[PDB]
Parts: sequence; C-alpha cells; structure tokens
Amino acid sequence: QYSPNTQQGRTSIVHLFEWRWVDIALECERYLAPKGFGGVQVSPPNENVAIYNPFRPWWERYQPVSYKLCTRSGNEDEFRNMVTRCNNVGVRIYVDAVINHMCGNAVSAGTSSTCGSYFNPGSRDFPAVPYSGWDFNDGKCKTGSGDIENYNDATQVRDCRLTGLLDLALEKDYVRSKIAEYMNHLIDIGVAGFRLDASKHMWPGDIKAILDKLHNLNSNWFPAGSKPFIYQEVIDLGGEPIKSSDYFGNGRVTEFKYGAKLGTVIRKWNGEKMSYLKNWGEGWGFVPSDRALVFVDNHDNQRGHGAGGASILTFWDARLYKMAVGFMLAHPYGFTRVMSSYRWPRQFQNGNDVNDWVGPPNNNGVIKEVTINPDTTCGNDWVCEHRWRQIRNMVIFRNVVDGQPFTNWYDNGSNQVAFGRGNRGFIVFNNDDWSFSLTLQTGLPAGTYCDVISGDKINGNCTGIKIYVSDDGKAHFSISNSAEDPFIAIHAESKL
Ligand SMILES: O=c1c(O)c(-c2cc(O)c(O)c(O)c2)oc2cc(O)cc(O)c12
Ligand SMILES: *[C@@H]1O[C@H](CO)[C@@H](O)[C@H](O)[C@H]1NC(C)=O
Ligand SMILES: [Ca+2]
Ligand SMILES: [Cl-]
Repeated sequence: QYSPNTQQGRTSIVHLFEWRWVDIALECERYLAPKGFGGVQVSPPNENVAIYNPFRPWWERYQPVSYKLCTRSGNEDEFRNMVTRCNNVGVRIYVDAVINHMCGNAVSAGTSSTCGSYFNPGSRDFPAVPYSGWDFNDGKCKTGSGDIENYNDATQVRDCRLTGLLDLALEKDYVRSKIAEYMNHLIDIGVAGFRLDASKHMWPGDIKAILDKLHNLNSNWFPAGSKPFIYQEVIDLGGEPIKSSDYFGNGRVTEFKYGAKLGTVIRKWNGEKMSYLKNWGEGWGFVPSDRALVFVDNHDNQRGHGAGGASILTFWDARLYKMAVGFMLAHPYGFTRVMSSYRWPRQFQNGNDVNDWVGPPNNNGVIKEVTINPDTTCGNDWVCEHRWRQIRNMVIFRNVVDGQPFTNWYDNGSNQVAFGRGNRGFIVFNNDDWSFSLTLQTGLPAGTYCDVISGDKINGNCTGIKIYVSDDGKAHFSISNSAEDPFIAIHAESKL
C-alpha cells in the first residue's frame, strides 16, 4: 500500500478538485501524460447529498448518500471512460474514499441527492447502500451529544460523529464488506489507489480489516500483485493523543505538518527562515519519508480554517506559493501531491472567509467544463496551478532527479538557500529582502542549463534565464528580491 503505482519516472499526483470526469480524461491525454504527471486525485465519485441552503458547497461531497458512481462530476460511464483513458496514457486515478461516515444526522430525508436515491438520516436509513440503524455507532459513542467533543479522548474521536456526520460502525464485517464492495468496484474499474478521508476518525485496525478485503490492481494495466496505493488523511499536528504513526501498517499518511511549517517558514512567521530547512523532513518531527504524502495545501486548508490555519500558502499567494511548491518538488522527502483549484469570491470578514463554502464554477448547479486558453492556462474560473510553468516544470524536475540524494546545501544564515539532487538537479532560493549574487557548487556536469522557473528549454534554446556550470561544478546565480519568481531551478534535461 505504500507504492504509488505510477509509471517509473512519474513522481507526483495532482488533485483536480471538483473536476468533471470528462475534463480529467481529456486532461490526462492532452497534458498530464506529455508533461510527466503520475496521476490524479479525484473528488469523491460516490453519490452525495445535494445541499441547497448554501448553494451546492464543495463540502456536500463529503456527505455520502450511497456508493453509486453518480455525482456532479459525472456518472459511472463517464467515470469508467476517464479511468480507462487515463490508464491508457499511463496516468493513474486515485479515489477520495469517504468511508468513515454517511451524511449529517440533521439532513432532511428525501431524494435530495446527486443520483436521486432516497435516504433518511434521522432513521439511519440509506437503502441505496443497504445501511440501517444497525450500521452506525450511535450506541457505541459515549459523549452526551453523540458528536466528537474532545480530541484528548482518542476513543470518542473514532466512535462519535464528526460535526454530526453519521458515523459508520466500521467494526462490523457487514459495513467493512459494503465499503470493500465499493472500493473493489473502483479497483476493478482501474483505479490505482485511494485517499482515505477522515482517517483520524477511524481505528487503524478497522481500516486494516477493510484494506484486507481489497483486490490487487486490475491486471490489464498493472503487474500482478500490485496493491492499491493507500494514503490516509490523518490530521496530526502533535498536540493530541492520536498519532499518525498508529496508521503506518495500513499505508502512507498525509503529513499536515509539512505545509503548515513550510508556510510559516516562507512567510517568515515568528523569526523562521529558509536557512532552517537544511534538516527538513524527519528532523522537523515529521513522519518517515516512505510513509508521507506531502503537499503545500489541500482543498480544505486552502480555505484558511483547516489543518495549519492561516500559515497555509495557496494560489492566492502566487509568488510565495510557487516557491513553496518548488521547494517541495525539489526536496526528496515524501510523495508529492500538487493542488489544482478553482477560484471563488473569497470575502474576508473578521479574519475569516464567509465564502469558503462556495462550490466549483457552475451554471445553475452544473459544474462548468475546463476550458484551455491558447497560453495553456485555464478559463471558467479554474486556476490550474498544475499548468503554471513554474509548477509544471518542477513536477518534471522531481521526475528527472528521482532517487537522487539531497546534497550541496548552501545557506546565507537567513533566507537565501540552495541545494542539489545528486548530479541531476540544482535549485536556488532567495526569500530575503535583498539580492542574491553568488557562485555555488551545483554538483552538475559542465554546460549551459535553462532555468525552468523563468522559462523553458525549447528547440535547443532557453526562453528564460541561462546558467553556466563550469568544469568544477560551480555556477553563478543572480536573483533579485524583486524578480517575478525569486528562485532558479536547473536539471539534466534542461541542459543545452
Ligand atoms: O459537510 C461537512 C463535511 O463534509 C466536513 C468534513 C470534514 C472532514 O474533515 C472530513 O474528512 C469529511 O469527510 C467531511 O466538514 C464539515 C464541517 C462542519 O462543521 C459542517 C459540515 O457540514 C461539514
Ligand atoms: C537557438 O536560438 C537561435 C535564435 O535565437 C536560433 O538561431 C538557433 O537555431 C537555436 N538553436 C537551435 C539548436 O535550434
Ligand atoms: Ca468514526
Ligand atoms: Cl488530504
């Protein structure tokens, strides 16, 4: 469960948050395959509650009604078509599995669901997925409210309702089997793995029992015996009894400390500096690299009130964001997930965004298609960070330097740092309020290299900055604190 199952050489996955299946299928063919992306995390593909008070919020997708592959992203035919087309070009699909719970206990009964299935939260009746009151933790939870009230009690966090979400009795073989039936339908369709939503709210042993019921990947696309990639969404910032290490026997875990600390370092909060990143990784109290799923931001915390708070960097902070994503993609620690978002009317009121609930761009509730502009950016309010030159080229940088050691570290005692990846890549950062002009040891063979941040290598020439490495492996780097992107990256495949 620890291997991503991406093609050799492809080292990242991209979260195409709220994208429709037909648009992801096209994206796999026209961009993800040629640009070296390993795979895509898709939004929950199972039927969810259609919420209309706040109009179709993104979070309605985390309130299941059934396991039918029928959502605003598309139906089962559209989902299968996307998995087949993506797999046919070597780009994998990872499903966001919402398996800890069904919808909120106070949601009204009826057919207000993405596939019209009937459901009655009050009576614990979800007939589309034979689930009844016998399949929930109402009698197991010990809190006075029935909801999670205190994170200092690890039992309560697993057996009670997360903000009222009906909590499935995951100890029951029937419930484990209905979840495995859903996950195996997806594996047999061709998915390569899963993001296990709300993993902190599930017992490590219950997750293990479900994973033990899962098939190996579809043998028409994957080698025999390939186990699905599992990355568990566990929010562990160190202040509670639940530790993400309790989940290592099931697969990888999301390392939320990664984006939180990279955000405080790049924002320079409480005196933090990039020079402090030499020991980035386990040295900062993070999980083992081989169990980490890393990212700068995710769909939830990019809204400001999630794991990491206001320190999280997002596309809204474009300049610093590209630098954070660049550092992440250059550094060997963990398996990287790049975020791809949609723009919404962010409106801050008393320190909080009152529009953080806004769902994807839409016409009367129907998600808008992703349009591609001649300059390769996206229209219809899709941000497409994965298409930004500075991010896409760093996704390729990670591929080129795959397996290469962290070496040749340099720092000015403040925010000007640099490091290489063996003899395959080198990156330089300037987050100080002054210029960086210095000759550094790069560890790379002599020659002319194109900076893949300010430009590209096209037709044997560089469209942006050019770096000259001499026979001694040294090269001079000049980065003004007022440059569009205060960082330079060069690698074996950007060499002229
Ligand atoms: O609708 C909601 C929802 O889905 C989630 C949610 C959060 C997670 O961390 C999950 O893992 C998850 O599956 C769902 O947040 C919520 C928090 C609220 O206060 C109210 C809500 O209505 C939701
Ligand atoms: C490099 O760019 C110049 C134009 O600036 C062009 O004449 C030359 O042919 C390019 N080199 C290659 C190898 O295409
Ligand atoms: Ca639970
Ligand atoms: Cl996540």
